Amino acid sequence: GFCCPSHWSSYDRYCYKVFKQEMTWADAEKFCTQQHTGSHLVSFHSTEEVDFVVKMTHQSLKSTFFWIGANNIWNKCNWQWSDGTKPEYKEWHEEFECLISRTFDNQWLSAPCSDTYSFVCKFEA
Amino acid sequence: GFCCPSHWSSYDRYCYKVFKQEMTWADAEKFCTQQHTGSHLVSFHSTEEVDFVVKMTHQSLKSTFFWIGANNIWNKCNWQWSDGTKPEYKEWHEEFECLISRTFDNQWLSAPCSDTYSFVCKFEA
Amino acid sequence: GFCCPSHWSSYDRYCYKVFKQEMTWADAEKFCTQQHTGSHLVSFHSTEEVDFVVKMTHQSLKSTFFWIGANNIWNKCNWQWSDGTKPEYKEWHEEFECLISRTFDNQWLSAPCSDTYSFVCKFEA
Amino acid sequence: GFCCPSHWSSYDRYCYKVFKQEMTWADAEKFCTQQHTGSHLVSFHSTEEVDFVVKMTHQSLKSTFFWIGANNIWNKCNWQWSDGTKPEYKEWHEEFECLISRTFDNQWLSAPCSDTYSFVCKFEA
Amino acid sequence: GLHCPSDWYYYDQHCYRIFNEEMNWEDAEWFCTKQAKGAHLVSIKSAKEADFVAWMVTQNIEESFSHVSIGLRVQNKEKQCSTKWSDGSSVSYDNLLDLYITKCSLLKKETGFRKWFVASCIGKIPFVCKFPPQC
Amino acid sequence: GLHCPSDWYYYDQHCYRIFNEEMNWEDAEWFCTKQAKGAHLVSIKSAKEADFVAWMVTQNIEESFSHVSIGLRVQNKEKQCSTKWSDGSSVSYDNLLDLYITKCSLLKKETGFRKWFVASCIGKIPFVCKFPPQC
Amino acid sequence: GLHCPSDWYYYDQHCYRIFNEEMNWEDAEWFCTKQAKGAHLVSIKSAKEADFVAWMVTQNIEESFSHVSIGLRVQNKEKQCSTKWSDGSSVSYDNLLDLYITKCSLLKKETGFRKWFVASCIGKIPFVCKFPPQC
Amino acid sequence: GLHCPSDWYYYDQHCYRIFNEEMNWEDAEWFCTKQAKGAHLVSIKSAKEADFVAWMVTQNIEESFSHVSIGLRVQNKEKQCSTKWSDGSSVSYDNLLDLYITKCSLLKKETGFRKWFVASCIGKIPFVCKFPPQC
Repeated sequence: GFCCPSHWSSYDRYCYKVFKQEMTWADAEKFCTQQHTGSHLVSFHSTEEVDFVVKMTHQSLKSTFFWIGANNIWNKCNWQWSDGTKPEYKEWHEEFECLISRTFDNQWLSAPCSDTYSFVCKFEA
Repeated sequence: GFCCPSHWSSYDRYCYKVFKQEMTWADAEKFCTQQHTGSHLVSFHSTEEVDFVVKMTHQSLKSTFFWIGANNIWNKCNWQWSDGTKPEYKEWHEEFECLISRTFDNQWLSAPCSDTYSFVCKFEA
Repeated sequence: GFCCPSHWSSYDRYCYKVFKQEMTWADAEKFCTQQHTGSHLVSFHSTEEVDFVVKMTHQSLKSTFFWIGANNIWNKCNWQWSDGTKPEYKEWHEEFECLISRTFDNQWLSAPCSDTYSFVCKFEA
Repeated sequence: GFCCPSHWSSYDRYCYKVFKQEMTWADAEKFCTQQHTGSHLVSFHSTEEVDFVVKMTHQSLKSTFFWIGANNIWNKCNWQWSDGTKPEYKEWHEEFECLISRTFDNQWLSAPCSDTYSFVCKFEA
Repeated sequence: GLHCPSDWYYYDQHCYRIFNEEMNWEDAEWFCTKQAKGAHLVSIKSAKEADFVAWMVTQNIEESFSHVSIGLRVQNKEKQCSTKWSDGSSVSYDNLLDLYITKCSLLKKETGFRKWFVASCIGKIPFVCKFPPQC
Repeated sequence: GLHCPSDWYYYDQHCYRIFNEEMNWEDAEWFCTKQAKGAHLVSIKSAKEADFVAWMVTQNIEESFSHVSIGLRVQNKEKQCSTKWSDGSSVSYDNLLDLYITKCSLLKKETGFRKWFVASCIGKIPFVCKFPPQC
Repeated sequence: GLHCPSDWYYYDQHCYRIFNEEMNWEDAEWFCTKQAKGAHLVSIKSAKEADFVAWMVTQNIEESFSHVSIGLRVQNKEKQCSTKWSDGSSVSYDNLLDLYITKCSLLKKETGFRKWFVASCIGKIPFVCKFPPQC
Repeated sequence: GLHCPSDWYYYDQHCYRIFNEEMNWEDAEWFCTKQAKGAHLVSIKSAKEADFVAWMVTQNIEESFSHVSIGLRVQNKEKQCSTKWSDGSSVSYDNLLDLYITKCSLLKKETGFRKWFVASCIGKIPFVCKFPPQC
């Protein structure tokens, strides 16, 4: 395959890097896009791939939490009143949640998009 | 059927309410639209329905006249000169008439739209 | 037929009037259009009709010349160089000619559109 | 055929003229277009035609170099990296080259479009 | 008396005349029709003709009349001409009183005979006739 | 007690009632359904009805409860509702923890029962019922 | 005498010459035609050629002539070229006098031979000829 | 020596190396090709990679060379690439001298190896090679 640049790590045919500076989701994502062509917050499509990136961040990070690349997880939903109707009128507490990984497990959770975490960038070699 | 809210009265499948404050036609109509979804100056499609709303307003009103929901009754006409022509040129005294009901009869009459009457609101339950 | 208004004269199914005030072609024409619906500087489609309007203006006018309703008689032409070409480039002395009648003959001539003559108005009764 | 105006020279069915004043390519070209309808920096479609115009400019010019009518000769190229790709990203030293003739030979060369040479105008008689 | 009968006035290309006789609109329009070919209650088709008609009526109306019928009338067959109510539903039932049905039209002394007023077709008033004489 | 059962309130055209009993969202919605024809967890369809519901809950909630279920719920079958990752690839694998799946909704005492908050469907809280009485 | 006959002037790519002989427009244009292949009354196709022609005529016209025919002429067969009257009706009858039919064109001394003037085709004046010599 | 051979530099995902040997463009490009799978004269595909290449060349070029071939070349088969003359006619004949045909490209010491310059393909200069190592 192609090789990853210095200071990034390879797994399958992608390149990954931990960044320690803590940023909002949106900032982490944008910053990822400026480290390298093709680059974004990491996304995951296998257990094996979460384990790889969890090992990498555990070995390098002091916080235990890091952004991965999915935003607004509950804004995006099709919400519906149980009487079967769709809410024309709304008064939602405004909230934005974003996906987060942990460094001691494969499992994910969320945080407000506005909070501040270390993150992992990824792109196809 | 559905029920009418408190302080409005039911007949057939509609909800009615007398309002005493005196307003222009246009104002009465707009105000009706803000009391309830679906609401407007009353309209009538039966004798039985005029009688109901006349009883209701007689029992509650001190004026004898109230707006119902039709405007501009003579502006809307197709007027024509008896020599068969349509008036290109016009000099009408400007006038706007609006339908009005009485509280001691089923019969209607009109008033200038700019005058000031008590009115009845109506909507489908 | 229909009759002509007071102070205008009839011939065939039209109404004619002499006006003495002296105006440019364009002004005469515009003024004609404001005397009556349908009205314009006279136009002619028969000898009999020129004779009628010449009698009328002779009997009433002191100048011998009056505008009739055709303008720009040489601007409108298809002009062409004898070598067969059409003038892209031009330097015409600017000139506007307009048709004029005489009160002692049926024949017409022209004058600059900017000059000042008495004129005849005409419209269909 | 048609004849060339005074002070221009004929060959085949065209008219040519040397101008001594020294101008940029773009200026020479524009100036050519104002000497005569149809006029531009000379172009050449035969050896015989270069020889004619070289004789004419040799006999009349003191510089040895003159603009002929082709610009931007390397901007116009389809350039490609040897790995087969087309340069999205570029950092070309900006350069504009224009064709030039010599007065002691048929052969051409180039110069920056911004430099300053005597030139030859040409048009179809 | 050149283009119009006696007591008619000639203006632009029509003859006119106010009749000081009290009649409802359709009796008036029929009466006009009997006066001459093409006659009708007046029609008023520009500011200059409104001017001429108001003057003429000013000068010939009997002092104790002050309304004059003209020839404009509603064509609609319904009682009044709103076909919809403000809630969007249709006017298919209608209990408007004859007294308030005002489908004819008139001029008023109190305004120099100059604007047009809606009126009951059953009122009995003077009226103006109009027709085009022939040449 | 005219349009609603005892302990229900009548507002605009529906009956309402907070049950001070702790239940998860679907047990609550099923419980509501058993109270009357067409009943469900509340739905709140305008600012005036949000107002009325917040007042009602303020006045009847037991002092030691402070969250109330309402009837809005996510329909999507996936764990959370982003179907794409920011690199454009699709969310086809997903390891989000049950604890962080918040597909139901609720009102909070600490905000006057006025905005709507996402919540876990497995929490056990009081809830409001709504239904339309018949006439 | 290189591209043109004696007494002709060479300018841009054509030969020219004013004839001081009095002729009407078509006799002039036919006379021009007899002088050489492709000759005609002058045509003047830009400001530079108007300039050259005015100079040439200034320098060769006989002192007692002051009008010169050029080659522009109306093609229309009607007397004058308005096909409509201002009321929209068509000009199908037309009693304009020959004297006022001005379908030819000319240059005037009193303006430096520089603008073009409409003229009667029957006037007898000097004229300029133009043709393209061959090489 | 991890991803590239000895004397090659590793940058982003490719190996590079300036050869201080004098060669014309196509001999250079063929020489590059023989060094490794997919190798070619350098291509420079962003400002960061221009930066890295200029530094590398600054640090390894022999002091008496100052031009370096890169991999951009004109594809057109004609002598130069104007296909039209300014009068609109086509360039179908063309007597431009080999010496002035500049269809290759190069970097210059006198500008920090940073912009790209057109050059004769027949000059003999040092050159930079580029290839992607495998993992």
